Amino acid sequence: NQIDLNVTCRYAGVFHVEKNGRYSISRTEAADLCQAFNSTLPTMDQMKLALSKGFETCRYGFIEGNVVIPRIHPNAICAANHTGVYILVTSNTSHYDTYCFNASAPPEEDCTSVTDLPNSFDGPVTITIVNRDGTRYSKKGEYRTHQEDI
Ligand SMILES: Cn1ccnc1CCN1CCc2cccc(N)c2C1
Repeated sequence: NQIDLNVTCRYAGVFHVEKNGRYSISRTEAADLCQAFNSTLPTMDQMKLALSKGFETCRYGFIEGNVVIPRIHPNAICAANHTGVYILVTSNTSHYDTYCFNASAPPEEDCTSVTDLPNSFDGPVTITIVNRDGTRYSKKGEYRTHQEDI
């Protein structure tokens, strides 16, 4: 009963989280997941400022209202060579990664590890935060509030 959460650097408070390294988060689970990090789904404006500080990924994830990929450098296999906050327009499917925004993070690039999941609640799951440098933090808990997500 284990979940890996792979997390990025923060840029103006915004970071990317993937569950188990595969697209597998619903829109309801995304809000709950960010809440566990004392964070919210980013607005478009928050994501655009993050972009401007150096944030980019090659993964679709939820923000408030849309599913996006932030892109700085054109890559043909990431958002069809687009730059900017690329908005997913047409998809059949409902499960992506998520972005999260933490107001209490540093204003620009913060590439320190994440060492806590501060607002997780009591539960049976071993949740492991996995940083890109491999640093891990585990705790037993739960973050999902919606039954359809478990
Ligand atoms: C190529 N691929 C497939 C699924 N995700 C990716 C790229 C994103 N990576 C995937 C692996 C990983 C491991 C630990 C921390 C972070 N942030 C990441 C982010």
